[PDB]
Amino acid sequence: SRIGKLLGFEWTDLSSWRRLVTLLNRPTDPASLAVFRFLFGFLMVLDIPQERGLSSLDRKYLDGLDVCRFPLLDALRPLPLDWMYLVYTIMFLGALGMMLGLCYRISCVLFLLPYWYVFLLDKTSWNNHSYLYGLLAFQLTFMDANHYWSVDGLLNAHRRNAHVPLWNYAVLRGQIFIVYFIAGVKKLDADWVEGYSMEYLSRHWLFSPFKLLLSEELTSLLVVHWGGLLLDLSAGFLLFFDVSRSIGLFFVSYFHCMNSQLFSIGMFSYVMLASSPLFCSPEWPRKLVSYCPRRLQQLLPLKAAPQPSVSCVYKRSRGKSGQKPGLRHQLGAAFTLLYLLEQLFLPYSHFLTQGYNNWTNGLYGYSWDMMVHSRSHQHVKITYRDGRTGELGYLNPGVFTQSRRWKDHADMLKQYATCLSRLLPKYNVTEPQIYFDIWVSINDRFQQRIFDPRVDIVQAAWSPFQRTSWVQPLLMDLSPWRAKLQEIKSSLDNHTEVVFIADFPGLHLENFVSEDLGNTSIQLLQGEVTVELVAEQKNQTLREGEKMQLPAGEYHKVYTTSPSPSCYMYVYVNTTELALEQDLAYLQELKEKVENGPLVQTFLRRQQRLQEIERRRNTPFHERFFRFLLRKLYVFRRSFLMTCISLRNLILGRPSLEQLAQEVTYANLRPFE
Amino acid sequence: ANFLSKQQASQVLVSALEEEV
Ligand SMILES: CCCCCCCC/C=C/CCCCCCCC(=O)OC[C@H](COP(=O)(O)OCCN)OC(=O)CCCCCCC/C=C/CCCCCCCC
Ligand SMILES: CCCCCCCC/C=C/CCCCCCCC(=O)OC[C@H](COP(=O)(O)OCCN)OC(=O)CCCCCCC/C=C/CCCCCCCC
Ligand SMILES: CCCCCCCC/C=C/CCCCCCCC(=O)OC[C@H](COP(=O)(O)OCCN)OC(=O)CCCCCCC/C=C/CCCCCCCC
Ligand SMILES: CC(C)CCC[C@@H](C)[C@H]1CC[C@H]2[C@@H]3CC=C4C[C@@H](OC(=O)CCC(=O)O)CC[C@]4(C)[C@H]3CC[C@]12C
Ligand SMILES: C/C(=C\C[C@@]12O[C@]1(C)C(=O)c1ccccc1C2=O)CCC[C@H](C)CCC[C@H](C)CCCC(C)C
Ligand SMILES: *[C@@H]1O[C@H](CO)[C@@H](O[C@@H]2O[C@H](CO)[C@@H](O)[C@H](O)[C@H]2NC(C)=O)[C@H](O)[C@H]1NC(C)=O
Ligand SMILES: *[C@@H]1O[C@H](CO)[C@@H](O[C@@H]2O[C@H](CO)[C@@H](O)[C@H](O)[C@H]2NC(C)=O)[C@H](O)[C@H]1NC(C)=O
Ligand SMILES: CC(C)CCC[C@@H](C)[C@H]1CC[C@H]2[C@@H]3CC=C4C[C@@H](O)CC[C@]4(C)[C@H]3CC[C@]12C
Ligand SMILES: *[C@@H]1O[C@H](CO)[C@@H](O)[C@H](O)[C@H]1NC(C)=O
Repeated sequence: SRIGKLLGFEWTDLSSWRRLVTLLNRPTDPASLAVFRFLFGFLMVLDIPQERGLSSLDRKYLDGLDVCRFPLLDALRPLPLDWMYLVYTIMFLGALGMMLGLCYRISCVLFLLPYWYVFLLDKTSWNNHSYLYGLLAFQLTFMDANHYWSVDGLLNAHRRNAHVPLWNYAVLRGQIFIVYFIAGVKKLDADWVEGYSMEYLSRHWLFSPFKLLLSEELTSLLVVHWGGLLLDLSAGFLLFFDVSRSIGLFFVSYFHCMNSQLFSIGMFSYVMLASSPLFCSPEWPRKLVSYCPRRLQQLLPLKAAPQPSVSCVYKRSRGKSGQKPGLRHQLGAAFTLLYLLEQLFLPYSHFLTQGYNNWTNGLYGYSWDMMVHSRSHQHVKITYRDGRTGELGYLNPGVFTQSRRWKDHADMLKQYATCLSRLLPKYNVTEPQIYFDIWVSINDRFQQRIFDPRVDIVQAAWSPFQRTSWVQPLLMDLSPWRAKLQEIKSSLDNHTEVVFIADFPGLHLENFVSEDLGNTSIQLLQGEVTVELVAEQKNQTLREGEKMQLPAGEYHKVYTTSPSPSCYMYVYVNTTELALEQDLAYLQELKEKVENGPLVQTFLRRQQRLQEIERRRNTPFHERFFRFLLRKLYVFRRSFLMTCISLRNLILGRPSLEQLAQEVTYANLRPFE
Repeated sequence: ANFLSKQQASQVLVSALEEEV
């Protein structure tokens, strides 16, 4: 029975529905499930005031404000501020009850409902760890994790040290193997394999030991990219099998400890570091008290054997033939199978929802593609035309918004355009027509337009199941230019800057060179373009190789005439900046020489900033720890006081504006500074 | 405080990941 030892079951158990139902309801020890439940509840309680935004609710949902919001459905609307505070209080109470084990099911539902309401409220706050938290809560709702180490067993002698069915562990293990597998099968994209996604991450001081035997570019290519891909692909297989459990445990622990320091992703690292002992035997907490001293073995509950439970089906050779499974067992097995199948299918569902497919497939948040695509934005321009007088005006990019993610998605752009159309008449404007002009470069590519600048987005057509028509395709046959682009960028001085631009045929770019931008020029790399000077009306044609100098403080237009896309570049110098720095350096040198035998203020304040940085470097870590603890305490206290204020207002009523001002001023006292 | 002019709007010559909060 080698396969029976490797997998824990036999092939004959899967030959019938009855046998599978019996196998999936096998009795199991509940200790690991209890430990994971406690840790997850504690982490959620710590996370609610920080990342979910309980300490910024007054700023975000201030009553009577002109804000554009981006919900998944426009039928979903937020409530007043006090009801937001009530919803967050209910979610916090549910998380606390889930952690303690007191009223497990009610607390699970109380955490689950408002969390998903808040999640669906805004599309601009979706990431992968929030989705994972929602999924874990949904799974834990249907399990019985209060059968060990819980308050629910103290006031009920029927759920204390009882068996649990096997699928309770199978569902969680299957989930943690989809995170790591579907995350390294998405890192088999040419930009991750070639080493373009995270090129500057190897400069961290945590990678210094690797530099003793590898070069910097080799460290970036091998350790960061290929090592990460291999770990993601093989972690689940390493953890599942007991022959290689220790090595896999050490590797994933080191990986998550590194990721907790490199990035700022909330509690993702700590959550996935507590979900890896759910692959070890379900009795590890029971065995871990046998190594602690026997002096401390008396205050903990006596380690007895688990007591029978009605949740799991019992099949014994001598202990009767067995009972026919009821509805509970069949429902559990069906839930396990269907949930795992749907979780496998969902990340590859992008061929159905074609309306959410931009340059990158789908909405961000549920596909397990972390740190693969990076974006850089060069210029954003919003222009509206009055529908009555025909006047042309320009709006400040991102006026009534609280995020910046609307620049990459067509649905968010449509929502923003509709919000602006509804809000503009309040500022003495008739019905507007709004056009957008956004330049984006993805993974160190040429900058190009992502949306058509000739299309009025207010009257455009968008559907969830239809491919958008006004989205410009990514110029994929220009990536092999990146080596030459990097060489050109490196072969520069300490004062010049370079911008790379690729333009579609039939469109033109209008630019206004600032006064301080003396000595600016345009050089053509491919195709053919014509440059027109607005002041002195004349066209000039360019060929591959030549360059032309442009004046300062004047409008110039670049027209693309080649049948194929053409690319050029900009070289400009800040004459005022270099003159200021050179005169500052000359004056500082002269003053230093004189002493030893507002520009000065700027130099002195920069020196003061450098001195503060070096003093913080020299000082030990305990002051930093004290400051970090003080900031966390301040945020917790502020959230608690505002929640109490809003709860009092809801229960009794608004006392007076003066008292409200006094309590609000009290709530931001900064306890110790 | 939400309107620009042609001069400031047309100035072109002046990386991030969506997982970090
Ligand atoms: C339904 C709750 C799902 C919770 C989401 C968590 C992660 C799952 C990821 C989902 C990816 C996107 C979902 C796509 C379908 C749901 C959206 C939808 O139907 O309505 C959109 C669209 C209008 O949306 P606005 O917000 O105006 O668009 C923005 C620009 N104005 O609505 C309509 O067109 C009207 C309704 C038509 C479609 C209704 C549904 C028809 C059947 C599709 C099933 C929906 C999917 C449910 C998912 C279940 C499993 C994940
Ligand atoms: C060598 C041949 C197989 C090659 C690879 C084997 C598996 C690869 C790595 C898997 C890592 C975890 C992903 C799946 C987790 C859920 C299954 C699981 O945990 O099994 C263990 C558990 C017994 O293990 P313990 O008693 O802890 O023994 C300790 C092991 N030394 O066995 C079971 O869960 C029995 C249930 C059988 C599988 C059902 C669960 C998954 C169902 C898949 C749903 C998708 C539908 C299509 C599949 C068709 C199935 C009819
Ligand atoms: C019981 C009634 C009174 C309760 C409290 C009394 C007064 C104490 C007030 C506490 C206020 C401040 C403490 C809370 C902060 C907890 C640490 C925390 O959240 O850190 C955040 C940090 C992420 O920070 P970023 O800003 O991303 O940092 C960037 C790094 N690249 O995340 C972490 O450190 C995760 C670590 C998880 C917690 C660590 C666990 C170690 C301590 C265990 C606590 C033991 C007791 C708990 C309560 C005991 C009750 C009997
Ligand atoms: C009276 C005014 C000045 C308020 C200032 C007090 C704050 C410092 C309080 C208000 C909210 C308190 C928090 C409210 C809830 C919790 C949950 C609690 O979680 C548990 O594990 C406790 C449950 C248990 O183990 O029984 C830990 C303490 C903590 C962070 C408290 C720490 C102290 C806080 C931040
Ligand atoms: C993948 C990577 C970044 C992306 C991402 O990690 C993130 C941010 C994450 O949140 C996550 C969560 C769960 C599963 C997968 C993911 C990830 O995708 C960068 C790798 C660099 C790593 C921090 C070091 C790897 C070193 C080698 C493993 C060599 C072995 C170590 C030596 C002692 C021999
Ligand atoms: C305008 O800027 C360009 C770009 O820096 C200058 O061209 C450089 O001139 C120096 C000579 O001092 C050469 O060593 C560099 O190789 C040139 N750069 C390139 C890319 O060819 C140019 O001199 C500047 N002109 C003025 C008047 O300041
Ligand atoms: C400069 O060349 C262009 C041809 O590329 C002339 O025609 C303009 O072309 C653009 C791009 O196709 C159109 O958007 C304009 O409507 C065309 N006409 C004008 C008046 O701009 C352009 O006329 C030439 N400039 C001058 C001053 O002759
Ligand atoms: C009061 C209201 C707004 C609370 C919202 C409750 C509904 C809309 C929530 C509760 C449980 C949620 C489900 C929980 C888990 C999953 C699995 C995931 O792979 C897709 C989304 C899906 C299917 C969720 C859809 C939204 C859902 C059905
Ligand atoms: C650099 O140029 C910009 C115009 O693009 C200008 O606003 C800025 O003041 C210049 N730098 C300095 C130090 O003057």
